[PDB]
Amino acid sequence: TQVRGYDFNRGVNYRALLEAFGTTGFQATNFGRAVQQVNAMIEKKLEPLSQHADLTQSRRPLTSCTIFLGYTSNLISSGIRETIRYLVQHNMVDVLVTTAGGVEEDLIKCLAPTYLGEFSLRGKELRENGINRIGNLLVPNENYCKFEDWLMPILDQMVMEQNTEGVKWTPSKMIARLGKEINNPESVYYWAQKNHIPVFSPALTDGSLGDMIFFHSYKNPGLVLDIVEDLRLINTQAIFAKCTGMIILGGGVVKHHIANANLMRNGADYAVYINTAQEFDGSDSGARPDEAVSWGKIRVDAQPVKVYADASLVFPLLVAETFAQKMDAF
Amino acid sequence: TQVRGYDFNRGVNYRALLEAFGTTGFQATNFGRAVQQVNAMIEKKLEPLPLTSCTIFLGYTSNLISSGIRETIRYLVQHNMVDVLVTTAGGVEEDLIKCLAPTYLGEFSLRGKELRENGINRIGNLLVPNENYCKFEDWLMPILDQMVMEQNTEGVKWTPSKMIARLGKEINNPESVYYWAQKNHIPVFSPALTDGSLGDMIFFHSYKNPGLVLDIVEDLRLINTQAIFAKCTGMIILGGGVVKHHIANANLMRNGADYAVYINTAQEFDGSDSRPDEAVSWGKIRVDAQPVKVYADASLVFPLLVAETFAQKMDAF
Amino acid sequence: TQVRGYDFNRGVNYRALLEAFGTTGFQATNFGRAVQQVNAMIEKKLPLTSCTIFLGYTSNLISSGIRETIRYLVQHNMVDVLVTTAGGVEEDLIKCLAPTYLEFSLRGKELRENGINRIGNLLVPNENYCKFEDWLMPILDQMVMEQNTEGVKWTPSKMIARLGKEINNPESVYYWAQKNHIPVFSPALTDGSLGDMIFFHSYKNPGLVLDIVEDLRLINTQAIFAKCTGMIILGGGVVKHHIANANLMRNGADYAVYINTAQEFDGSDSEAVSWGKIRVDAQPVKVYADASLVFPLLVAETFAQKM
Amino acid sequence: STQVRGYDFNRGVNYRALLEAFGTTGFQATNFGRAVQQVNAMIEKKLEPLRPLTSCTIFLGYTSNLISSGIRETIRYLVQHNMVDVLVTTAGGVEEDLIKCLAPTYLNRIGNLLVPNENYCKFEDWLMPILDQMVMEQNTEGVKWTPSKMIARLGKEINNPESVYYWAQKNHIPVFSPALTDGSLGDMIFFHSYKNPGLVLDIVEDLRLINTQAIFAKCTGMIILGGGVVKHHIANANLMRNGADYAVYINTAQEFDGGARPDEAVSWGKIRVDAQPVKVYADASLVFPLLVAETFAQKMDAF
Amino acid sequence: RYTNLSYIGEGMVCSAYDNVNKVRVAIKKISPFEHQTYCQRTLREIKILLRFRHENIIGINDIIRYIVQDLMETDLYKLLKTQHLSNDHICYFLYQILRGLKYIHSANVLHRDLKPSNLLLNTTCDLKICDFGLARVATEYVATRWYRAPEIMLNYTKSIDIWSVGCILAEMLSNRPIFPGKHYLDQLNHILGILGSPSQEDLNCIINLKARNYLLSLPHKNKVPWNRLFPNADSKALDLLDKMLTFNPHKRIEVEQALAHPYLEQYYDPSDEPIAEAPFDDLPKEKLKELIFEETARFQP
Repeated sequence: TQVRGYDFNRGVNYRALLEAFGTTGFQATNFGRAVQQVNAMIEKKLEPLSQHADLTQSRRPLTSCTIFLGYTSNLISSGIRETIRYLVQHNMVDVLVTTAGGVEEDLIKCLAPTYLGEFSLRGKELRENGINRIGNLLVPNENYCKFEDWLMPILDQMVMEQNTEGVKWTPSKMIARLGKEINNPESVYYWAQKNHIPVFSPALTDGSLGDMIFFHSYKNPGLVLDIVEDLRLINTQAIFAKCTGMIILGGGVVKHHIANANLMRNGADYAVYINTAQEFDGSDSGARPDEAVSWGKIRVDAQPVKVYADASLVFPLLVAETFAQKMDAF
Repeated sequence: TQVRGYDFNRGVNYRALLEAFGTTGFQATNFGRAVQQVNAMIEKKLEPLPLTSCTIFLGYTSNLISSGIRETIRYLVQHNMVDVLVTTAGGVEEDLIKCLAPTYLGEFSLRGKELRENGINRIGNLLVPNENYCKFEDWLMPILDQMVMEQNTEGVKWTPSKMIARLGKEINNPESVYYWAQKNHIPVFSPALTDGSLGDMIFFHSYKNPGLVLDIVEDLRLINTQAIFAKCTGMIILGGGVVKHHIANANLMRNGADYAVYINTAQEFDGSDSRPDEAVSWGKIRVDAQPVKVYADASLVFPLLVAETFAQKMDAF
Repeated sequence: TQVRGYDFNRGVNYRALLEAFGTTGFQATNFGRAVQQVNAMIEKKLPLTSCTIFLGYTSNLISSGIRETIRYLVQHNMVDVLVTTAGGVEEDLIKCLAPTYLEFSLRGKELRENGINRIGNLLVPNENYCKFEDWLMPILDQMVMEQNTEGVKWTPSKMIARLGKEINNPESVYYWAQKNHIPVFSPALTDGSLGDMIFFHSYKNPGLVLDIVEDLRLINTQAIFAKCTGMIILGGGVVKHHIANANLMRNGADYAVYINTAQEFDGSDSEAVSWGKIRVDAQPVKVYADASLVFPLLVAETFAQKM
Repeated sequence: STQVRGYDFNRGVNYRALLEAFGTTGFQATNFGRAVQQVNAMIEKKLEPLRPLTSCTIFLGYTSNLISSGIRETIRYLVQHNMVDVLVTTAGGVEEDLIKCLAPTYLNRIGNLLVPNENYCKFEDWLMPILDQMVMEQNTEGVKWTPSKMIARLGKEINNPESVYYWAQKNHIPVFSPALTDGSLGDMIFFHSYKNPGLVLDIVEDLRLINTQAIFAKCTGMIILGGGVVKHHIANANLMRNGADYAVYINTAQEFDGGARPDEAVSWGKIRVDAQPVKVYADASLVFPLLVAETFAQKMDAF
Repeated sequence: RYTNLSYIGEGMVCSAYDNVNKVRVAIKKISPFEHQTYCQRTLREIKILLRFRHENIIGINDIIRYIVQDLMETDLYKLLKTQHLSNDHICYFLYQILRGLKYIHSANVLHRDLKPSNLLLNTTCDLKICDFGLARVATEYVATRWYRAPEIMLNYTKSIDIWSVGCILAEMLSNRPIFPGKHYLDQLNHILGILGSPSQEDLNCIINLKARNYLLSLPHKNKVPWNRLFPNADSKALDLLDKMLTFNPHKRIEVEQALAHPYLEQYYDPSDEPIAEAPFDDLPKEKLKELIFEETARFQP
C-alpha cells in the first residue's frame, strides 16, 4: 500500500476527507484501524440469534454481541456527555463503568450549569470569589448548595426501606434508584434505568457523594452497602456472552475492572483504547495493548489498536462514521 | 541565589553533592525544595505536647509495591514513622505473594504471544511466573472459611481495614510490610478491594460457602475522623489515581492540609485527576502552604529523598 | 458561556460538528481559538502584502500524507516564507521518483538484512537512494563549473531553488516554490543525506562553497519590512527558535499558532513575551495533539472556503 | 535469572552501596545500571594502549539548556583532563557559556532561571573588537573561516579558567555546531554586516572534518544528552564506518511521533547489530552528575 | 542408635543414621492431632503404606512412637528443572511409573494427586512413589489443580490416574508443562481449547445441571494436531499421548494395554511384572486416637 492524502483540489468533501485518513500514517492510520475495528464490531450485533435471565439475574434479552463502555470522571463534565447520551438512549451499549465523580458531576448538570474559563489562574484569588477549578472549566460553589438540599430525603427513605422491608443495597442499585428520582430527559442515567443497562462503580465512596453520606450518618445511622454482590453480576454478565467488545476511553480503575472481567472467558474479540498516558513509568494506564495479551485478557487472534490523543478531539469524530450511519438499522 | 553546580576538583564527598542540587536549577532544584519541606514535618512532629503533634499520610500505587521500592516502605513503617496508609487493589495481593515466591527481571520489547504460550505474565519490565498465583489459593482459602464462621455465630461486621489487619497477622514474616502494620497499630485503607486477583479469588469462594459481606460505609467514618481530630497534618503521595483523590478529599474537612509533596509523572493537558494549584481551589490544601511537585520516576528519586530527612534522625525516635 | 456539545439526534451535518467544538472545553476550545486566529489572519491579508505569513514543518511530517496539503497551500500563493529542516528538502524529491510504503514493533535487526529503513511507522526501501545518487551527481558538476567560471556566490536558499527548478514534476512541493517566487530557507542542510552526497563529491571536483550569513541577512530583511506578520509552526526544534529570532527584531509578532506535542517540564525549547518575540497586545494560542490528526481539519474551516 | 531487591536501610547510610543497589531495583533503575556498566566498559577500552590518536574516541553533545543550568560545572571537569574527543553543541550552547564568565545569573527567561536584560549589553561592547579584526585578516591574509575555527578563536580572547571553551583550545578539542546563525550570536553578526561587510562562513568543511574524524577511529562511543539536531548530526556522521559500538541516550521524548528508541537506529545501520544501546527516560539534571560521579570520577590519577 | 543429625527440610524431615542398623535414612515429624482432618490423612497413610508391599512403592521399616523411611537424592522436579531428557531415559522412566500404577490399580485402591513432586529418584537411576495420604477405596482441597482429571474438576472411576500419568509424560517430553492456569475457569478454558470442543456424544456422563449448561453454551473450535505442538518427537510418542489424553472417561486407555504398547514393548515381559498377593468417614476424636495407637502399636519395643 502506498501513502497518499487528500488532494483538496476537488473541493471540500467531508466523506472522503475522513476516509483518506487511513493512508496518511502516524496517528492517522491508527484512526483508520480504529474505525475499521468498531465498524466490524457493530456488524456482528445485527445477526439474529434464534433461561439465561435466571442464571444472570438480569432482565435483558441477550443480543449477538455485548459492548462494554467506560469513561473517566473528568470526561463527563467536558461536553462529551451528549455523545454518551446518544449512545445510551438507543440500545448500543450494555455495560457502563464509571467513578463516583462521574455520577456526582452528571447529576448536578441537570440542575445548574457550568461555565468556561482559562488554564492559568491562581487559586488563591479564585478561592475568595468562590470558584472551584476542574481543568480549564470553572464551577460555582452555589451549585453544591442544592445537592445537599435534594439528596437527604432520598437517603432517609432508603434507610426506612432497609429497616422495614427486606432489602440489601448494592452500588449497582443505588445508581438505579437515583435515576427515577431525577425525572429528566437529558441526564444519561435516566435513560440507563429505562432500558435496563446496569452501571458499576466500585470506588463509590470517594467523591463529593461521600461527603453527604458522612453528615447523614450522625442523625439517622445504620446504612449498609455491599461490594461482593456487584462482582457476581459483572462477572456473570461476561461469562455467558457469545462475543464481547471493549471501548475504554480513559485510564485508571475503569481500565482494570473491565479488562479483568473478560479474563474469565479467555479475553475479548475486539478492543480499542483512547488515552494519553505513557509507558515508561509502567503504570497500568499506560500499558500497551500487547501487554494485555500476556495476562490473558485479549485473545491472541484479535488486532487491538490504541490512539494517543485527547478524547475530546477524537471521540465525536469516531461516532460520526461508525454508529450514526446505521441508525435506521435499529 | 545564583546558579552554581558542584566542582569536582575538591574531591568526591557524597554529602555535599546531594545538598548542591538545590541551586542547580530546572527540575533538580524542585528536588531541593522537597528536602526542606519534608524536614519541617519531622522537626514539628517531635515537639512535646496515641496522638502525636503531626499526622503523616502516605500512599502508593500498585507498581511500586511490586518493584524494589518495597524495602524502603518497610523502613518508613517499622519505626513508627508514618501514621496511616492508602493503597490500591493490587497493592496487597502483590505484597503478600512476595513472601512465598519471588519475581524476576527482563526487558520491555518482549512480544505477547510467546509469553502467553510459555505461561509467564508481564508487568512493566518485570516478569511474574504463573505458578506464583497458585500458591495464593493454597493459603487464602483456609483463612476465608474461618472468615464466614465468625460473622454468622459471633456476629462481627467486616470492613476492608479489619480484613487487612487480620491478613497481616497470619503471614508472620518480618519482610512483609503489612505484618508491621498490625504490630504497630497503623490502619490501612483501600476503597476498591474488589479489583485484582483478590476479588477473582473471593468470587469462586461464594459458590461453596456463601454469605460474605463487606462494607464501604464505615471506612469513610474512620478516615474522616482520623483527620478532623488532629493538630497538624501532612501528605506524601506517590503516583496518581483514586489514591490521590481519596487523600485529598479526606484532608478537606480541616480546611486543607499544611505540608505536601507530590512525586508522579502524569501530564496535565488532558485534565485528568492525576498541579498543586487545583488543590488550593477546591480546598484540598491551605493558602499559606508552599506545595512542591517533582516530575520524575518514583523509582529514582524516593530512595534519595529518604536518604535525607530520614534515616539520619533515627536515634531521635 | 455555558458548556454544550453536538446533539446527534438531529442528524449529521459536518458544518455544525466542526463548529460546536468551540463550546466544549478541554483541548477542543483551543481548536476554536486557533480557527478564529487563522480566520483573522486571512481577513487581514485580503510583491508586498497586507500580511506576511510564515510556515514551518519538521521533516517527519513531509514523509507522510500531510505533504499534499502543504502543496495546496503553496499552490495558490497563500503563504510567503517557508522554513524547513534538512530532511524535509531531501524527502520530497524522492517521492517524485519512487514511492514509500507502510508497525511500530518491527525490529531493526530483521529489517536490516532485507534492506528496509524505518521512520515512524513508514518504510522506505534502501534501493531508492541509488536513483537519488545517480540523478544528483551530474547537476553539481555544472554547479561547481558555474561557481569557478561565472563567479556567483551561493547560499542554501539559492541552491534549493535551483534544485527545484529542474525536477519538473507538479507533485513536487518545490516545483511551485520556484514558479511563484516563494523562497525556502533552512539553517542546517548538511545534516541529511545531501551532506553525504556532498562528501562523496568532495574528492572529485573540489571547491564547492556555501555561505550562511547572506541567508540570515535575507530572512531578517524580509521580516523587518512588513506591515503585519503571522506565524504557523508545526513541530519543534531549530525551526521554531529560528522563526522567533527572525521576528524578534521588530518588537514582536501579531498572531501565532502552535501545534506541537512536547512538554514544558524538561525546559527545552519545545513565554515568548519574555524575549519580545510575541507582542504584548496579542493572545497566542496553542494546541496539544499530533499534527497529522489536526492540521487537515484546520485547512477545512479556513483557507478553503474563501477561494 | 535475577531476583528483585532494594537497599535495606537498617544497615545504615552507605552511599556507595546505595548507588549500586539501583541495578536490581527495577523499572527505570535497571536502565541506569546498564548505562553505568556501558560507560565503564567504554572508559576501560579507552585505557588500553595501542592530536594523537586514542584506542577509542568518545563523542559528547548537549542542548542549550544544560549549559545555562548547573551542569556547566561538571561538563567543565570532563574537558579539563582530556576525557573526551569531540563535542557538538547547538547555537545557544556557545553564547550562554561566554556570558557566564562576565556577568552572573539568578534563579529574559529561559525557564526556572532568569537572565537580566542588562547582561546582554556587556556582550555587545566586547564582540565588535574581535569581529572587527576578523574581517581584516581575510582581506589581507587569505585565511578561510569555518564555525569550528571561529569557536576556537573565541576561547583565546577570554583568558579565564572558568569557561568551558577556553579549555577546549588548550587540548585541541574541536567544537562543532551546524546552525550558528540562530540565537543571539547571529543577531550580533547581523549588525556588523552593514558597517564592515565581507564576512563569509563555510559549512562544507565542517562536514568533512567531522566525517574524517569519524572514519579513522578504531573504536567509537556515543553519549548524547538531549534530542534535536545534535542527535541526527552525530548519527549521520557515524553512519559511515558501518555503525558505532557503544551508545547511551538520556532524554525525555516520546515515540508516538518521529526522539525515538535506540533500537530504531539499528535499522539504518547507524549502530552495529551486535551492540546493546541503553535508554534512560529521566531528566538530565537529576541523573548526569550521579553518572559522572560514579564512573569517571573514580579514576583521576590514571589520566 | 540415631546419630549424624543434620537438616533436610520442612512437619520437618532431617538426616539421621542408625548405629544399630548401620544404614542411612530420613526421619519426618508428623503432628496430625490438632485437626481431625489432618488425622484422617495420618490414619490412611500409616494403614495404606504398611499393608502394601513392592519394590517400586516406597516402604516403612520403623516408627519412633518420627517415621523411618529410606532417602533419595532428589525428586523429578529438580531434574526436570535443570537437565533436559533423552529418548532412552524417557522410555525407562515411563516403563517404571506404569509398573507401579499396575500394582496400585490391581490393589484396587484409588490414587489422586499423582504429581511429579511425589516421584523420587536416586543415584541408581530408579524412580519411586512416596505420598499416598489422600486416597480412597474403588470439597477436598488439593495443592495443585494443574494435573487433575476434568471429571473431578467439574463435578469416581479409574481414568484419573491415567490422566495424571499422561500429563507427566507430556511434561517430560516438552520442557514446559502442558496445562498452566490460575483460575478454575481458566484451567477449564485451556483444557477445552487444547483438546478441542466437546462433542454431544461425549457429553452424556456429565450430570451437573449448571456445568452441563455451561459446556453446552460454547462455540466450536478445531482440535490441534499433536505434530504441530511437538515438532521434535516420535510418532509412537505422539500416538500414545493422543490415546492417553481423551475427554471420554468411559472410553480411554486402560493400564494393561498401555504397558504392552509398541513404544514400551521392548522392556515389557508378561511374566516379569507382578500382581497383588491379596485383593483389597465419621468424626471421632478419642477413639480415633485410640485406633491410631492400635495401628502404630507394633513399631516399638
